[PDB]
Amino acid sequence: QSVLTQPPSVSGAPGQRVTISCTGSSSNIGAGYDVHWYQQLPGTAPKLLIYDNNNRPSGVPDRFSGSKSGTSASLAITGLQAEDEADYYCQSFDSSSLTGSRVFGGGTKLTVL
Amino acid sequence: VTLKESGPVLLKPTETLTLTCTVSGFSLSNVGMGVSWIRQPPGKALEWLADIFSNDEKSYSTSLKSRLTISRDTSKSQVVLSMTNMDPVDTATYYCARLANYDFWSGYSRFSAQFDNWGQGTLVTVSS
Amino acid sequence: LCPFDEVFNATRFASVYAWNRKRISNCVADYSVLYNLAPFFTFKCYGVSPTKLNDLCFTNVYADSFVIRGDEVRQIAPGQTGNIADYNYKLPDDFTGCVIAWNSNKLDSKVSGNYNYLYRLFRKSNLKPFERDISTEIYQAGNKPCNGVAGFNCYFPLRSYSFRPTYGVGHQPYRVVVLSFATVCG
Ligand SMILES: *[C@@H]1O[C@H](CO)[C@@H](O)[C@H](O)[C@H]1NC(C)=O
Repeated sequence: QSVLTQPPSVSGAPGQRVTISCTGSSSNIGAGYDVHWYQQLPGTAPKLLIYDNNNRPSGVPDRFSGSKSGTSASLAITGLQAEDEADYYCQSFDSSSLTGSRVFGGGTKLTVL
Repeated sequence: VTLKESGPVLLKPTETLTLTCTVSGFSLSNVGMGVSWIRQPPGKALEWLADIFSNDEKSYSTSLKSRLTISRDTSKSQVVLSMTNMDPVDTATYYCARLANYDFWSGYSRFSAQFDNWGQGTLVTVSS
Repeated sequence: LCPFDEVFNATRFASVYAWNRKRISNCVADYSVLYNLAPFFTFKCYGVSPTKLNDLCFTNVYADSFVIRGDEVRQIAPGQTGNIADYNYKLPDDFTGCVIAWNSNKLDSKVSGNYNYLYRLFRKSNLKPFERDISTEIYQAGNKPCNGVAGFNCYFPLRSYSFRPTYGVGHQPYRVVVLSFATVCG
């Protein structure tokens, strides 16, 4: 099991908004640490998608957005194209150890109806 | 920036694995970035394993700290991960990623560093 | 050059509620070498870029140093809120300098618990940017008046850190240096 938890799967119709949630413990997200999101298309390595709370790397369309509130973080996708059908992983830094740790989410499979 | 792992290997149970990640496009002596190892079992979630930074500061998974060992060699830009007492469960795809800050123009912070560049991954099989 | 060893390599640091303030002037400072070769845990610049601090010149520079909790380094930044930002060390929302922090568990930690560092737990209102409260006196909770001594709803506003080597990176001490920005040039 993982410290950060995500819904196993989400679904939405093309062109419709979808939101993926990520909640943490008193440490990591609850301790003010930033949350990063990664996209893993089938048969490929994960790709950085949201490098800080509501921050986005170059080459990522503006339809991807994120937010953080308390011990929870969320990823929202405004539209819904065909290519938005990958696994999305929540990530954060967990400080409940001597040298620190970096915790991943459980992975959310997004399907386009 | 390019990170490449060693080729896929097959090991017997209770063997010791050694994986080498060769980096290019950045120097391991750069203070603002480090190199980390992440593994993913087939059809499972990602799992972070180890960590090394510019000043030999090393971090490991809490549950696997006893089995993991990481090291670097700036003379050839290589990072080595060693896992002892491998089980058939530990079969997975092992990724080498760079722990660096995006928006590097704003500086660096080891608390908020992310795996901004990933390797293609290598497949490690543990079976009789 | 410029006395940066007197700031980053000081033998002792002040508590967060009584953070030091060193004025830097009439020196040449090589920020590039400090960023490039000194392995800090954190080096974040908000109004400037660390790689091009040499070409800029400032009338005066302030260096503030203090020791805080491991996960409290998050709120040493513009626009942050929390215990430290509200009651101990507030940073302006238009801050232009850089924030430097590194782990000091090898120095500021004791097996019996190092109580030498205090932080302000209770205050009547949030701090103004770049202001401090050294005077400590009993804080009134609720509505009943206080006689000047701790009691049921009367607390000592200063709470002590208890740094020990086994707390973990979340609670380990972190030494933080904040640089605030034509007598100083690169
Ligand atoms: C502090 O001492 C270290 C000792 O290795 C030295 O490298 C460094 O230049 C000194 N000054 C600063 C500002 O770190």
